[PDB]
Amino acid sequence: CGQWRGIANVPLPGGPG
Amino acid sequence: RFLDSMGHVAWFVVQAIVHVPHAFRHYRRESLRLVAEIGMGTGAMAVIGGTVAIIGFVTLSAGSLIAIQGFASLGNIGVEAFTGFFAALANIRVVAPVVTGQALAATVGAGATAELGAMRISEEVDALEVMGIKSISYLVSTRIMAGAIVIIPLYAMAILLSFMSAQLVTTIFYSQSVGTYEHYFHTFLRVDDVMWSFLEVIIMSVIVMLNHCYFGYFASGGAVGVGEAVGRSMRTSLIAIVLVVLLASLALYGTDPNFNLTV
Amino acid sequence: GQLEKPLATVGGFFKMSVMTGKALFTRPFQWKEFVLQSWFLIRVAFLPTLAVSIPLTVLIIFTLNILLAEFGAADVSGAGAALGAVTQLGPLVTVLVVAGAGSTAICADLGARTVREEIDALEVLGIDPIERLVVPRVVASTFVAFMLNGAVITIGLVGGFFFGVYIQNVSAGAYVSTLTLLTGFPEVLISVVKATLFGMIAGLVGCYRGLTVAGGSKGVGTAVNETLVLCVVALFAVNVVLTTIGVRFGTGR
Amino acid sequence: IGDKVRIAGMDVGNVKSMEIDGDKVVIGYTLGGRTIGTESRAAIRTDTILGR
Amino acid sequence: GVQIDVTGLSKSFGSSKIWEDVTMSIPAGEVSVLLGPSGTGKSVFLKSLIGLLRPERGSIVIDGTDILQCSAKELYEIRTLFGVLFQDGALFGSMNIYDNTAFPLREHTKKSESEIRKIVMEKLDLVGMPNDGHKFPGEISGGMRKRAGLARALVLDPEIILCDEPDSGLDPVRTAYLSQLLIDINAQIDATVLIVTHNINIARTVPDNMGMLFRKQLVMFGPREVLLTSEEPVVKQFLNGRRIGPIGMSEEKDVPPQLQATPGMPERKAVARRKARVREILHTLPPAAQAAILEELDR
Amino acid sequence: SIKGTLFKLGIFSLVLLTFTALIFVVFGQIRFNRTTEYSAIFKNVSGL
Repeated sequence: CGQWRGIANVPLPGGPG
Repeated sequence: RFLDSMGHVAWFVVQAIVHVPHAFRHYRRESLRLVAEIGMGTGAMAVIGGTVAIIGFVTLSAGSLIAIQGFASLGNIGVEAFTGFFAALANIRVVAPVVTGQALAATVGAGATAELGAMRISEEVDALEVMGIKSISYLVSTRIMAGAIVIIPLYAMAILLSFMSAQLVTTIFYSQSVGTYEHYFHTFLRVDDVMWSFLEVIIMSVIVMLNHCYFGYFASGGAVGVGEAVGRSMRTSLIAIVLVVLLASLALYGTDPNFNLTV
Repeated sequence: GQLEKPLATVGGFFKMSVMTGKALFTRPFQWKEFVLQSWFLIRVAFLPTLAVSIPLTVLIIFTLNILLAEFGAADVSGAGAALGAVTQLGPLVTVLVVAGAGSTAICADLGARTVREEIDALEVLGIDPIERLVVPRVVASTFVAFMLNGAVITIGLVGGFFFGVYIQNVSAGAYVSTLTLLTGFPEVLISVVKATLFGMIAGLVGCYRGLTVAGGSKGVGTAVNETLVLCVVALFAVNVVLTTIGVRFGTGR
Repeated sequence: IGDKVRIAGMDVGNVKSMEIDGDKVVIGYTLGGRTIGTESRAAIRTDTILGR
Repeated sequence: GVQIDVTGLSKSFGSSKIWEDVTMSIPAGEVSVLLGPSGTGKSVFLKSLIGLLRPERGSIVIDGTDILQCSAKELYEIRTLFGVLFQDGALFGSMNIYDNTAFPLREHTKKSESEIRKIVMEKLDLVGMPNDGHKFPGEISGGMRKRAGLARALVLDPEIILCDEPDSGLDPVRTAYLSQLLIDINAQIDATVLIVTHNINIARTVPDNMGMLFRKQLVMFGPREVLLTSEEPVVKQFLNGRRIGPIGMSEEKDVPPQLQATPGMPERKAVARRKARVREILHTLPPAAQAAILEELDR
Repeated sequence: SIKGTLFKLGIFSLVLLTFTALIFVVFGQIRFNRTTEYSAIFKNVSGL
C-alpha cells in the first residue's frame, strides 16, 4: 500500500531467476 | 447423478444423430418447413425478418465495433493504414464466429427449446408416440438437418455483413481511402481461414441445436418450466460456442500462424 | 399502421420504465427484495460468466500474440490485452451472460407470477407491483452487472497474462508494463458506464416482458425468447454508441 | 483536424479547420481561453517518428 | 354486505366482444351465481367487478361511487371492501400460508403481531386449516389453495367476496364441501358473495340469485325461485344439462331445497330478504311460475 | 434465511468491488504515499 509503485513494479512468479 | 446426466445427454445426442438418415428419407416436407421456419423466424419475431435480421444487426454491430476501436487506436499510434488488415483478422479469427454463434444460439436455439417444450407440455410428443412415430427422429433429427442446411447461408450473410460494416465504417465515417483498405484487406486475408471458420460454425451450430433440442425435449413444469429451460439452454450454448471456437483456433494455428508481414 | 404495432409495446416499456424511476426516487426502497434479487442474479450468472470469459480472453490473447509475433512487436501485446478487455470483452461478456441468464430469469419469474394471478393478487390488495417488484429487480440487475464487469475484466487480464507467459513464452514484464499504455481512467470509466447501462436495460426489458406475458402454453417461453432477443439487440446498439463516445475521448489522444 | 496546438510545449488547444485560400492554407485552431500576441509565431512540426 | 349495481357493462378483446349490455343489480349479503356455456367470459366479468379489467362501456356503481369512473388513489379504499378467491388461490409462493394470510393485515392495518396471530389463526381454523400455517403454496393441493385464498380474503372483514370457478379441478364431493363453506361464511359475515361457474350442482343448492350469459348477452338475472321455475329454452336447457336447445356442441355452433347453513351457525338474513323480494317479483310472473314459487314458499 | 442471503451477498459484493477498485487503481495510476510539492521552470516542457 505505502510502497505501491504500480502493476509494472511488482515481482511476478515464474521465469529464470 | 452427474454421470447419469452425462449418460442421458449422450444417449439423446446419439439417438438424434443415428436417426438423421431416417428423418431425411421419411420426413422431407417437415425438414423443408423447419428450414423455412428457422431461416425466416416464427411468431412475432418473423415479421421483422426472423433469424436473418437479428444475425445481420448483431454482425453489423460487431464489425462496426472492430472498425471503430481499431481505427481510433491505430490513428492514435499513427499506423492507421493497417485497419483493413486489422479488421479482417479480427472478424475471421475471433469476432464473427463467436458473435454469429451467440446470435444463432439466442434466436434459433431459444425458438427450438420453446417449441419442443410447448409440444412436451401440450402432450404432442405423447400423441406422436401413440401414433407409432419415433418422436426424436421426427423432431430433433429434423431440427438438426434444418440447422445444418441453414447454417451455411446464415454464416455467409454474417461474414458478408461484418466485412461490409467494417469497410463502410472505416472508409466513410473515418474517410479512409477505399483503395488502401481493399489492398490491406485482400492482401492479408486467406480464404483458408474463411473455410476453417465455416467448418467451426457448422460444428458449433450442430452442437447448439443438439443442446437446445435436449433442453426443450425433456421440459417439465407446465408453461413456467419452458422459460427456465430456455435460460439454462442459453447459458450452456454460450459456453459451448466459446469453447468450440477456442479449441478450433488453438488446433489450427498452434504451429503455423498463417500470416506473414516481415521477411 | 405497420410501425404503430411495435410502437405500442415500445410505449408500454417506456411508460413502465418511467414509473419504475418515479417509484425509485419517490417511494421507499425495498431492501429485502433487492437483496434477494441481487443474490439470485449472482447465483444464476456468475459461473457461466467465468466459463465464457476465460476461454474468450484466452482466444483473444492467443490471436493477438501470434499476429504480433509474426509482426515482430510481441512486447506491446499487453497493451492490446488491456485495451480489449477493459472496454469490449468486459461489457460484452456482461451483455451475453446477463441477457441470457438474469434477464431471462427475471422474465420467467414475473411471467410465472402473472400466469398464477399473483400480480392480480397484489393489485386487488392495493399494492403496486412496479414499486414492490420492478424497482428491486432493476437495481439488482445494475449492481450485479457492475460487479460482474469488474470481475470479468480482472479475470481476463490475469488469464491472458498466465497464458501468454506460460504457453506462448512472451515476457511477463512486457505484459504488465504495457497494460497502461493505451488504457487509463477514460477506458475504465466508459466500461463502468457500459456495464451499468447494460444491467439497467436488461432488468427493465426482463421485467416488462415478464409482466406482459400471454399465458397459454407457450406464452412464457415466447416471452423469454423475445426478452433475450430484444436484450441482445438493444445492448449491442448501446455498446456501439458508447464505444463511439468513448473513443472520442481516448487515452492515446 | 484534431491535432494538438501547443504553447511552450504544453497543450493549449486543437486544430479545428483547414481550408484553401488562394495559395495559402488557413488553419483554424483554439487556444483554450488563452491569449497570445499578434506577433506570435506558429509552426507545424513533426511530433513523432510515426508521422504525428 | 353492500350492493353492486351494474348497468350497460360491455367488454371487447379486439374486434370481438366478450359480452354486451350486462345489466344486473346484485343484492346485499345474498350469495349470487353467474353461469353460462363455456367460453362466455364470466371470469372477465368477475375481474371487471373489482377493477382488474376495464370494460369499454357501462358502470359498476358500488355504494354510490361508480368505480369505473374513479381515480387510482380512491381504488385503494374501495378494494378494501373486497375479498377475492381466484381459481388456484393466487397465493405467493415465496411466503408460507401464515404469512400469506397475514399479508393484507400487515399491508393495511396497524395491529401488533399478537393481534395478527389471533386473527390469522382464527380465520385459518374457520376455513379448515388450523394446523397448516407453516406450509407453502407449492406443498398444498388445489382445495387447500382455495381454502388459503379464502382465508387471506377473510381477514380484513370484506363486504364483497368474488369467487372465480370454485369447482375447477375438484370432484363433486370437494365442490360440495366448498359450497357448504361459502354458505357458512355468508351466514357468519353476511358478505355479498358472487360466484362464477358453469357447475350445475352449485347452481341449484348454493345461490340466492342467479344470472346466465349466453351469446355475448345476459339472458336473465333473478332470484333462485324465479330462475328454477323459468320456462326459458336456454335457461331450462342449461340448468338441467340437456342436449336439445339453443346451446350447440361447441362455441362455433351456437325446485331444489337449497343449501342450508350448518347447525350451530347464525341464521342467514339473506334468505328472508330474498323471499321478500321474490313475492314482489312474483307479482308479475307467469301463472305456472307463480304457482310453483307459491308452493315452494309455503312449504 | 434473509440473514444468510445478506451475509453471502455482502461477502460477494465486497470481493467484486475489491476487484473493481483494483482495476481503477491499476489503470488510474493511484499512489498512496506522502509527497512534497515542488516547482520547476522550463523554456519548453516538450509535451509533458
